Amino acid sequence: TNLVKNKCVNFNFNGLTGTGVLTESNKKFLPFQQFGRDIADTTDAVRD
Amino acid sequence: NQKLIANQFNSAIGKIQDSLSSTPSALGKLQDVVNQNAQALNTLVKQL
Repeated sequence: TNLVKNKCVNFNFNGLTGTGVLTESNKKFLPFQQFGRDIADTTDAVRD
Repeated sequence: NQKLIANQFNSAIGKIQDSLSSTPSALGKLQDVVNQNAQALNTLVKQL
């Protein structure tokens, strides 16, 4: 389904389920990298 | 000895500023409180 940004949304990405606001990320993600995680297991950043 | 006492008092006050600045551990007591709280909170988050 079409990506939605700047609004609370329930998101299932490649079998990963979470509810959070989606915003564009200025993170310099390395190409090999697919997920960015905080101290907690929850995924801070995701690649489409 | 009013004049003498006044000079002594003024001199002592002047040193106070220098003392706190030079001694990094001067405010260690206050700093400890901050660290302990932060430390505890990090642990809680890590446990998740």
